[PDB]
Amino acid sequence: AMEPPYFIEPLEHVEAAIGEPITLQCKVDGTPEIRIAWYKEHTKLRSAPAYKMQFKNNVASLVINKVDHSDVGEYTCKAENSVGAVASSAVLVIKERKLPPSFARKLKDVHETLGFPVAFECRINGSEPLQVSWYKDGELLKDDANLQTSFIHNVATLQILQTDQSHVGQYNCSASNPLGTASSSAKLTLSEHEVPPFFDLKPVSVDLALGESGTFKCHVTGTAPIKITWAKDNREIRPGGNYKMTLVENTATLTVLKVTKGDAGQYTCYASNVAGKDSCSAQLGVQEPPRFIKKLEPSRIVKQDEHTRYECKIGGSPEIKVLWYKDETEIQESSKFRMSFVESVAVLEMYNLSVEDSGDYTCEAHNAAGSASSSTSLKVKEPPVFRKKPHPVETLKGADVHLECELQGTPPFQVSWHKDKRELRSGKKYKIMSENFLTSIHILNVDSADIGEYQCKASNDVGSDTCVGSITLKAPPRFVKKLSDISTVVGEEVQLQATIEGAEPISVAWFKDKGEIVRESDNIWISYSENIATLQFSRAEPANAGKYTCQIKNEAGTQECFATLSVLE
Repeated sequence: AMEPPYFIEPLEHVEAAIGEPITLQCKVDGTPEIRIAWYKEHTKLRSAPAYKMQFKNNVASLVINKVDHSDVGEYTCKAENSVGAVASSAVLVIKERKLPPSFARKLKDVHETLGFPVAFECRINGSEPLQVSWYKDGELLKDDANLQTSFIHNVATLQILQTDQSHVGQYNCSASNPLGTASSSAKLTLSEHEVPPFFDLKPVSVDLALGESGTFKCHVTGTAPIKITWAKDNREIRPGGNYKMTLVENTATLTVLKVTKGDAGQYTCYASNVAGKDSCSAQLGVQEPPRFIKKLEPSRIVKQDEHTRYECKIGGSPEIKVLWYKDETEIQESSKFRMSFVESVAVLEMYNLSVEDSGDYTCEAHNAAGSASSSTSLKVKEPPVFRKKPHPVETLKGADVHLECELQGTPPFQVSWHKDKRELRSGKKYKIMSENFLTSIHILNVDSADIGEYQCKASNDVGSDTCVGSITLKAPPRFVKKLSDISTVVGEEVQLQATIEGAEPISVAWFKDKGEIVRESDNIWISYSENIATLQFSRAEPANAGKYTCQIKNEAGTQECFATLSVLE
């Protein structure tokens, strides 16, 4: 400060190896903003692919990326600042070296195979002319039809086209230039040609059916002899049973004779020779028709207007199908005939049952090569129902009374008649009868014991009913108030009256001294209303005096009473 640049370290003479990058340099101090230019005196160097020039710290450096004869000569570095300039020159010169032979790495041993080519090889550095000689044992090797050697760009080789037991042994490779000598040896060994086994033809997985036989068929190639063995489901297959194995000229064949259920699975063939092994695998798929695990129950019975759930258990081969057959006719999927197949469960859920849903039912599942069925027998019945309630019977004694009930439902029925908790059997007194839709009993020659209520129970396999019919006794006619006497003044009104009781079909009769009385309206008006009879006289008079007999008269009997009208004059 403040100066023209200057050299701490100037350019110096350099010896560079050809083909490799050199780096020239010098240190320069001085006033800031120093700029260096490089030269071959008679020329300024410009930067480029070949030249890499820098100036970090106070060191300026030219980097020749690869040295060649053109780079030899005189170089100049010229530092400049606004005050002045310095320049230092030195010379780049080639390292003109001369070296004896030398192997880069030992002659590697070779371990190839009889009857096949082999080649030794190594790199050898050193000044040309380099000579190379190969020796097996102590004999020098020469190129003939089978032995070949090269040596170029510093790489020596030794090739044997078809190798031979004779070639086994140690090989020496010695180089030499007029500067000295190098050498490496290595050994040749040869093995026999073995082709590891492989199956050129793989066997096919088949889906066979129970019984019939089939075959797995594969082919192997490789150096004989190839030992073949089989193994179904990872267990060596041995001769004698359902499996038979043959093999002729490398073609193995495993035949399953009578395909049972237990022949399904993985069949693997195993080949083996001195130099390796292989194996291939097929698959026997045995098809099992559907079989009934949990069948339907033979028959069943259900009430009308109900439901029931038939359910089946089916198994076998994959992709199964259930089809229900009501009397051989396919069963649709409705609210009437429900269905669902899920993991072996064939359900038929029937809602709103009735007499229409009777007869037979078959469950039909089928598959790949099978189809068995389970059939059942339904029977939807009608409960007993006493239609009419037999109007009560009111009868007289000694009479037979026929009592009957109206019946409807599903026959046959279980009819019973009871009176006062006693069961009545068709004896002398009772005559019970039970037909298709008809029930009744005959009570003969009715007495007081029979007066009462009769109870009828009908029932079948599903339901039950109680019918009721009564036997009332028909009451005779009786006088609640027998006629009484009367006596009026002539011209005055009279009313002979009695109050009557009994069975309502009643008939009154008016008499007078045995003479059948009429009802002329000069005064006479004969009647009967609301249980009272009146022989009226709107205007009494002589002759209207004497016996008057009233005779009430229904079906259970007759009774009478008289009364004397006395007309006082």
